[PDB]
Amino acid sequence: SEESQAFQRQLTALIGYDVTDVSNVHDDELEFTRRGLVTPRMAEVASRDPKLYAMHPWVTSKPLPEYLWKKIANNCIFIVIHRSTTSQTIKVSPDDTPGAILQSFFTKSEQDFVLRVCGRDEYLVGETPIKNFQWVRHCLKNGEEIHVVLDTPPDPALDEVRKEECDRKFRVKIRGIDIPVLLTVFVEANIQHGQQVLCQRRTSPKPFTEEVLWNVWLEFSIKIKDLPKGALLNLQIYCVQLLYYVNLLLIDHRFLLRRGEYVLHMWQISSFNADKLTSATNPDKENSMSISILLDNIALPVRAEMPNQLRKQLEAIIATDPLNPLTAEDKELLWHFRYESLKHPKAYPKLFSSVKWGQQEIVAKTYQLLARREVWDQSALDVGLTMQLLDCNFSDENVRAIAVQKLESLEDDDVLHYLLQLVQAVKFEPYHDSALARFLLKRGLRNKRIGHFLFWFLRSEIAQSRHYQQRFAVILEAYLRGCGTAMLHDFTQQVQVIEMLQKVTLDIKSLSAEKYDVSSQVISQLKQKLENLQNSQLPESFRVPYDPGLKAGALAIEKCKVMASKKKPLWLEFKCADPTALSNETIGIIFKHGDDLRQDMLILQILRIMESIWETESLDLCLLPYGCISTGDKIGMIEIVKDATTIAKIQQSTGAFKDEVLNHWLKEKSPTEEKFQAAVERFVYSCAGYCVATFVLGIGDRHNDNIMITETGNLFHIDFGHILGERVPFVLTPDFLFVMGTSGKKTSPHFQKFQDICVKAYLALRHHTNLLIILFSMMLMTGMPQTSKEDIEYIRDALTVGKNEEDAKKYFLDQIEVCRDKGWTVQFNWFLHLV
Ligand SMILES: C[C@H](NC(=O)c1c(N)nn2cccnc12)c1cc2cccc(C#Cc3cnn(C)c3)c2c(=O)n1-c1ccccc1
Repeated sequence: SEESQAFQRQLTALIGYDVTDVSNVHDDELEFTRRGLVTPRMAEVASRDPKLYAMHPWVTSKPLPEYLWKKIANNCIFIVIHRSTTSQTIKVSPDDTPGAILQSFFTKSEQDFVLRVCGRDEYLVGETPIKNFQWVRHCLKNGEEIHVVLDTPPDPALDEVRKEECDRKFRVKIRGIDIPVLLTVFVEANIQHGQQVLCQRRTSPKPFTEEVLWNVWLEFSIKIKDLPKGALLNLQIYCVQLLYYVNLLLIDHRFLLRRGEYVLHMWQISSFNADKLTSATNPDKENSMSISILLDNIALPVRAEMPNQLRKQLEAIIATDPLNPLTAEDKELLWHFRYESLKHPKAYPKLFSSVKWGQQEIVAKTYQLLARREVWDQSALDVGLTMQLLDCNFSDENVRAIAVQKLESLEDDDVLHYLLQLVQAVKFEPYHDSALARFLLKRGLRNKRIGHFLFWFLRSEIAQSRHYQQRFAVILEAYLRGCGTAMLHDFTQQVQVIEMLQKVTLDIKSLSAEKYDVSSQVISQLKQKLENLQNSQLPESFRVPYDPGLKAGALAIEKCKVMASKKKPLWLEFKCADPTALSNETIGIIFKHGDDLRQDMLILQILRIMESIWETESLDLCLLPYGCISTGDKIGMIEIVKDATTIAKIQQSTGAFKDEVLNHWLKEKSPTEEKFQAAVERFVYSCAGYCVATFVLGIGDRHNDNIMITETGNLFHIDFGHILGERVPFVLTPDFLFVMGTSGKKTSPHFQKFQDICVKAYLALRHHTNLLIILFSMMLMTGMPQTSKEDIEYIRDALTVGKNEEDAKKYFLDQIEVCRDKGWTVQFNWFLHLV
């Protein structure tokens, strides 16, 4: 069909990679996967409700927190409903549905009308009490009135989906290696299963020539039958240093033992990270190192009661943290008493890490154990635990599948919380098709909000990671074929605008080097390029990728500008295309090159999780995880927080610092004394929040230039990629303390409170130690370009694993005192080392 080839062309532009391309593939797993993902696509497409899908209501089954109960008048909530002009405030109890409140309204075609939010693509619809809608909870947190506009439901017609159309020892021959351009070298051959080396053979050393030929059989001690599925033949070249690596799945996607002539182009090194695991080969055929190999070698098809001191010992092991490495003794015990270990869900990661995966007999027994998982099946979903099983330590389908099963019960609100980290977790899958990928796919097709971010998270990786672009593309394509016509058009708009505004960000950066500030003619160039794009190619309105509720429209070219930090990022402002919008405040977007934003995304997604945790223990520390989306290599977009400045500028209104300046800025920006005291309170929460959060994540030691505050006193850290690219545990400088009214070594009402909020928040995180450890662990492995055990075991020390709550109270309070004793020392030292 000529239609499908235009559609397939249409798809490739949205993805930024061609899945039909067969240049860098030596098997058809990628094609097999595309075929495979039709069934679950079409199933989910078929079973999804037209109406609710179109309106995509954002709701939660969670309780309303205490702090939001206290913000309510008298079991009564004021909703303001709008026509084309006039409006009426309605009194409503939190437990009313959108239908019930609609019935109550018309008293003052009833089922032909829906309560849309004013200024947003956000509907308050469906059998959910008004309190359970996220937009309502946002309004209640902020203390803003809840404004809606009655109008027609969106047409499901628009979400139309296009109809689609041997006991033999294993051995490998190393032929040799080959590269055009450039010591002693050898080829190391590893058989791995969940970064666990089963056997290793090293080829004899030879001179480091462009073409090194061996023609040698590396014979292993593992039988062919004993190879487990998802076993990777890891080939690495050495010289005391590792230079190149490549992987080959010894067992393929059809359960067949891999055989035949292979020539694999290798990835160069820039110990462990996600990129090391990829079955993909280097696409750059001209520069890269190749290796030639040959494979010829066949499908893969009443208990006595525990002692006290053993159950003790077992329960000890299971209780410990995920980074706690298991002794051989621990694993033998876990395995021997596996049927008892199966009764404890929190043993599972450890228990499956105790399996000999190089023994068909043991693997088979392992599988008999998973058949009797009534305990797991009935266990309350533990997300942290479920993540552990999807990390790099487990490369077994069945094991990994029980984790994915447990995720099925996640509400859409919770999926979003974890979606980024769950996309990154695909890097740990051994095969392109996997229960995880299908889960992602299914949940995105079910809910347009999840679908939207999924698009951007996959695309983020497709556009830079050569190690994983092929896999993510196939998954993305799969989603795009099911999301519907209204979304397709949305994404096309979005991607065009993004690519447009990237060119400008890059082109403007070419015009002025890091060496000097903004030029007049460069500003003149800027405002012409925008004039040009607005008039020529900018669409009338596009959806904001970091906040898909909001639709941005026409540029405020007057209000646009460019900074001078040598990064030279843009600062764009747009009118909101929605005329029903309550305010005329712009939509502020910052476009920047030269900064890796994948890091920022992950840190922020963790912040959002830390807030969700705190909500469960009746706490809100006014964190501000702004919108941020990596769009390509070193390029992304950032949400501009309105009425916000940096702590640095406040101080400069060389390297001299005054403690009071911060306090005076708040007095200046608050009209009323009450609003000053409200903002001083917001500062104490937000400071404590960011103090705790950054301490746990090992990123507290920032420069003032990297910290900001809103005019309403909401402090919030920024530029997290910068840190991950004489010390203090976190920024709690003398100015921050002067707001609280304490100076030197003293104490006051707000400082005594600050400390109450810190510890409470800190100990709340410790209640989810295991979750944060795994998210943090995973962040390092999938977020950073280059990671080690020493790094990962920081969070262990920062969360003070295996301790009482009072030693932890002590620890953190000591950390406060360290900040005070140092004062300005560290802030000062940046200027000193700069200059
Ligand atoms: C660092 C600061 N960041 C934010 O404002 C901010 C926000 N609002 N949301 N957000 C979310 C994540 C990260 N950052 C943020 C910031 C960014 C920026 C980005 C692009 C261009 C310019 C500019 C400019 C300009 C124009 N003419 N002249 C003389 C300077 C700027 C800029 O001036 N500032 C800045 C503001 C106040 C004091 C010091 C610097």
